[PDB]
Formats: sequence, C-alpha cells, structure tokens
Amino acid sequence: YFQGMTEYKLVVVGAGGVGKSALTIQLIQNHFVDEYDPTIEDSYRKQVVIDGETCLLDILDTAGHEEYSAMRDQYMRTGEGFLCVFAINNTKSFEDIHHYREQIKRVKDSEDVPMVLVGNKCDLPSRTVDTKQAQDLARSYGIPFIETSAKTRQGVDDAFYTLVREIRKHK
Ligand SMILES: Nc1nc2c(ncn2[C@@H]2O[C@H](COP(=O)(O)OP(=O)(O)NP(=O)(O)O)[C@@H](O)[C@H]2O)c(=O)[nH]1
Ligand SMILES: COc1cccc(-c2ccc(Nc3ccc(C[NH+](C)C)cc3)c(OC)c2F)c1
Ligand SMILES: [Mg+2]
Repeated sequence: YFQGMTEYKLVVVGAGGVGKSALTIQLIQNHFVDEYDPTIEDSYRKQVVIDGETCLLDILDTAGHEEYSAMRDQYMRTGEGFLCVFAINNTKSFEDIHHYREQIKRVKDSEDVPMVLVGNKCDLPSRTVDTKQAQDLARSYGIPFIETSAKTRQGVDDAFYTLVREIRKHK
C-alpha cells in the first residue's frame, strides 16, 4: 500500500573542484555559485517527476579532498546510485574516475552498481578531455555519459534523472 513517494539516495562523487556542489545547487536552487567553498559533507532533497513517477531525491554531496574515512564508506554503502563527476578541463579528475568506481564496487561488493559519468564545465574553452574518450570510458563500464555545465545548466536535470532511471533498471 502507498505510504508516500519513492525515495532515491544519490551520491555525488569526484575530485575536488570539479563542480559537485555547483551541480547540486543548480538542481535544487536554480543558482550558479561562482565562489569555491570546499565541501566536507552536505545533504539536499528535491521532488521531481521522472517518466510519470513522482519521487524524492535524497542527495549527498561529498568532498573530493578526503583520505580514508569509515564515515565515507558508510554513505557509499547506503547510497543507491552514484554521479561520478570529472571536469572536462582537468585530465587528472578524469583519471581519478577509475579510483572512485573501484572504491564503490568494493564497498557495495558488486560489479553492477547504478552510475552515471558526468563531464562538467563543458562551457569552458580549456577542454583537455575529449568527448569521445569519455564516451568510450563510459561504454567500457556499461554506464551512461552526460556532458554538463553547472553554469549554463546544460545537462544538469538529465544527469540526475538519468541516474534515477538507472536505479530503476537495477530493480
Ligand atoms: N565555468 C564553470 N565553472 C564551474 C562549473 N561547475 C563548477 N564551477 C566552478 O568551479 C569551482 C568549484 O565548484 P564546486 O562546486 O565548489 O566544486 P566541488 O567539486 O563541489 N568542490 P569540492 O569537492 O571541494 O566540494 C567554483 O568556482 C565553481 O564556480 C561549470 O560547470 N562551469
Ligand atoms: C548515508 O548515505 C546517504 C546516501 C545518499 C543520500 C543520503 C541522504 C541524503 C539526504 C537526506 N535527507 C535530507 C536532506 C536535506 C535536508 C535539509 N533540510 C533543511 C530540510 C533534510 C534531509 C537523507 O535522508 C533520508 C539521506 F538519506 C544518505
Ligand atoms: Mg562539493
């Protein structure tokens, strides 16, 4: 019996400065943050309609700048889907994607975890990671790829809605 809308727990991960907070704030508040305020841990919530189902997104915005924590491994255990964010103007953040995915596969103890690869800052000219390289990486993991800009709002909704669609396929 129906007790309230379905709830989805999403975690946004990736290197420091790629725009994990900017994406989330752009989703919740329709606001671009220009200042860079390093995050330890922040939680958000938004109601949306995706494919005709109303649902509640519980979103955890993580830190990039983290050494081993057991607080960290706890939220990777509870979270049902992951946005893996890199910045298209920072090749190191792209190479770090592999580390985030391994860390997740290890704690969930599973090959098949709902994920979306997100290449942020596609508004900047400084592109050092090619769209094709990222699509290939995503195809090799069997997951979707979305190019976003927290500044222009391109792909922001799509990134979160796509993740929810992946979580739905998984069950
Ligand atoms: N041009 C442009 N700048 C962006 C974009 N996304 C974020 N930024 C900028 O990049 C900086 C870092 O954004 P922020 O959201 O703090 O990154 P983060 O991944 O949350 N950082 P942290 O991991 O330390 O919490 C900020 O100045 C922000 O304005 C984007 O899509 N385009
Ligand atoms: C521990 O791991 C995760 C992984 C992914 C998501 C959440 C999560 C993230 C957010 C909320 N809930 C929440 C979010 C924002 C507020 C803000 N407040 C001012 C209304 C309150 C509750 C939540 O509650 C059940 C959450 F569970 C937790
Ligand atoms: Mg952040």
